[PDB]
Amino acid sequence: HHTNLCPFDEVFNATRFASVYAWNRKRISNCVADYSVLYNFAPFFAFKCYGVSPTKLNDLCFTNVYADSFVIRGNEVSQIAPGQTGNIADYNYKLPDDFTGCVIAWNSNKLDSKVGGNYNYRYRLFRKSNLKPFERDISTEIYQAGNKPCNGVAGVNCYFPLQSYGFRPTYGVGHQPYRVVVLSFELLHAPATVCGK
Amino acid sequence: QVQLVESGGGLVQPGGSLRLSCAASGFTNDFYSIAWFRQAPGKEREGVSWLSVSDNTPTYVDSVKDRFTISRHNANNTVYLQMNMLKPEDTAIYYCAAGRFAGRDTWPSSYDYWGQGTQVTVSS
Amino acid sequence: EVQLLESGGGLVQPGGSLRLSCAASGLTVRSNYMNWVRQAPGKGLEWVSLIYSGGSTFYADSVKGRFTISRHDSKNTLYLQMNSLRAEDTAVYYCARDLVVYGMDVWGQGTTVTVSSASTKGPSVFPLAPSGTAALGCLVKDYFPEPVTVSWNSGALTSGVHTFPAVLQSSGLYSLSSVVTVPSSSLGTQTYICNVNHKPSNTKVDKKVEPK
Amino acid sequence: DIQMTQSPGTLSLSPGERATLSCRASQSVSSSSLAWYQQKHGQAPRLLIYGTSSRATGIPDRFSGSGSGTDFTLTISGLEPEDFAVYYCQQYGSSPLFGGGTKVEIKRTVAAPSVFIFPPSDEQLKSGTASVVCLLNNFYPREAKVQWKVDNALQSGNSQESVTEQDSKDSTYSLSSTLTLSKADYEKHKVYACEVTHQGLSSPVTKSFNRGE
Ligand SMILES: *[C@@H]1O[C@H](CO)[C@@H](O)[C@H](O)[C@H]1NC(C)=O
Repeated sequence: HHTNLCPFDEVFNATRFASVYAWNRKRISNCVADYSVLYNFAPFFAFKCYGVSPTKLNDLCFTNVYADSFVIRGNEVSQIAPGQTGNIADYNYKLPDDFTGCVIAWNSNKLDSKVGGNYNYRYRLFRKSNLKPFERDISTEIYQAGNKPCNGVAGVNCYFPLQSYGFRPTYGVGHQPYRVVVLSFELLHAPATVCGK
Repeated sequence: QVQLVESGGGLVQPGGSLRLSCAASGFTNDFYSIAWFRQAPGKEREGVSWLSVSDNTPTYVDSVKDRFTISRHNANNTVYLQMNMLKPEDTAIYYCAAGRFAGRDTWPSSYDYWGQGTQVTVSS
Repeated sequence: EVQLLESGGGLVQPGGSLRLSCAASGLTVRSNYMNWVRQAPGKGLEWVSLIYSGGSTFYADSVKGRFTISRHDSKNTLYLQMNSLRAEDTAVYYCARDLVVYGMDVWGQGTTVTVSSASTKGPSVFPLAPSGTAALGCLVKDYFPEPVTVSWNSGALTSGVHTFPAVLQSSGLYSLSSVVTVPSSSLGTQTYICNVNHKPSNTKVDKKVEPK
Repeated sequence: DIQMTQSPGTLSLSPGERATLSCRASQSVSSSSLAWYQQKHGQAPRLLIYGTSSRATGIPDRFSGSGSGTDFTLTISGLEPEDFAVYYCQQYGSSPLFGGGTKVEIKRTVAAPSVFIFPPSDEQLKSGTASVVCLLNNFYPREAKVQWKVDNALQSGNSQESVTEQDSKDSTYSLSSTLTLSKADYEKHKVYACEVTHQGLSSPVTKSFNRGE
């Protein structure tokens, strides 16, 4: 009946991250979490919480915590926030307007950029409508951009919806990969299983 | 109705001190954050110091760590950046920026509110 | 049949409003990134506005707060509402379908917007009398707005014709010359008439150019 | 804010020659975010190359693109007459951003201008204004100097110039310079002249007339 530390190491220090269009979610429960330790970790150049101060998180208990993680390029980090628009916020990973969690991001050029490009990190370029908050769309159907059906064949007005980042070490920080972790806190009519120290 | 008013720039010799101030008003709670960005004549805008208001946590880039101090006076809603041991490399336009979040971010595009900027010059 | 067709451009005084249209065919504005891109006289291309298929809109700083991009899905038409127009908004405005990684592959022909307090006015046409080969022409002076067309001998004379780009005068009115070089032996045997048409003012002038 | 710079402003080459156009980004960017457009005079732009190196549909093989990070290049292996146009690069950052453009003009042999001067017509003088026109016809290169002289006084600040596009047949330019005076000012002077300086002229050429003759 011993309470263990939450496995944040498995999220923040995973060898590879998911593509943003297929963003990973880790459900965290029945453990003790030290959020102030994460907050004071200097390599987290982006650490932002909404409606709550990051040092208050250690005083709170929740039913579950969700850790979403993925990779985007540097100049898209600002889209991982409530009320944002753009290709990532609209078509890949959407936060709700009333979000009250935290967003963490750090440069991952050394891990995710590859000589010759890392084309395995992808994002959705074409989509007909915006994602709902916390929606994950992994469809690879040919995108119909005209009045004629595509029938699964790319061509005029018929495009593959996913595009590769192709991360390379020689890109500037705006186009280098950044690993992102989004923490959401869930409160239900149930005993809380995740508390701070 | 967020407004950022800055002051305190000027000219200094290498090794001198200078204090910048940013009076932030219009926020509806304390869960916002203040950052100081600077922009050299031919370079990009880069943050040098951050203060999350609610938790009162300061953050500094490594090139200013033992020279700059960011703090807030709650009475006049003003965030101060004390810059000591100024170097010629510190010459730039310094901007106060405000973000609708508790914490920090290095990307200028993550901050929705910007002051007019104040000129800081260190004499060779 | 993939094309874009702009309309709605015209002359507006500073502070006025104007609404541009861009009718699509083949492609559907509902499903595409769509751009407005403008070009001032003698200058480069400037992106102005963008609308996502999902509905998000983005604007250049030079037009923020004044321009509004929108679309009508059933009419398959893109729009650009332009308020509080300024002289520096004078340009040809293009709509384009954006494939981003595959570029802006489809462009319209453009519609011209002119922002000026000057009044529409037809040109005065004065002869440039000739005096191996002789040069003669016509001075098309003090018209507004662009454009004018000039032909010679109802289009039968095209060789050696130079119709110069208009210059904007300090009065706010345009002026240009159209010249032609002919053998000096033909001045006494061949008539030379410049045919000037200024459609904005509905002006048509035929000017015979004779030696003085 | 990324910045795109194209060089040179104008590229002067003969048909059949290899052209190299430069586009530089102030920040190192992915090659998938850089495109090239061609714009002929009086026409809308058209997509030429996307993703730094992929030719758009219907673009001939002589167009190629390359580059990485900050320096991007458009290459035309053997200029055809239709290729002489303006070329824009474009980067996809926070928004589409076009470079300033490079004009590719035809380099031909030096051609001296033929100079003609036209006094104001009697019809115009009736309206109270006098326009004096100086014509420089079919010359190359484009650089030329027109100096208006009124009773040997060098006139500045009351003339405007206009240059045609490069001729489709002989690749020359033509220029018109208009000197504008009131009728009352025009009647105060006798000798009206334009002095033309051009690489094709060993010494300046002056055309003139005496008012009232
Ligand atoms: C993650 O692993 C790296 C080594 O791969 C280590 O330097 C770092 O301290 C680890 N982070 C945490 C939070 O333990």
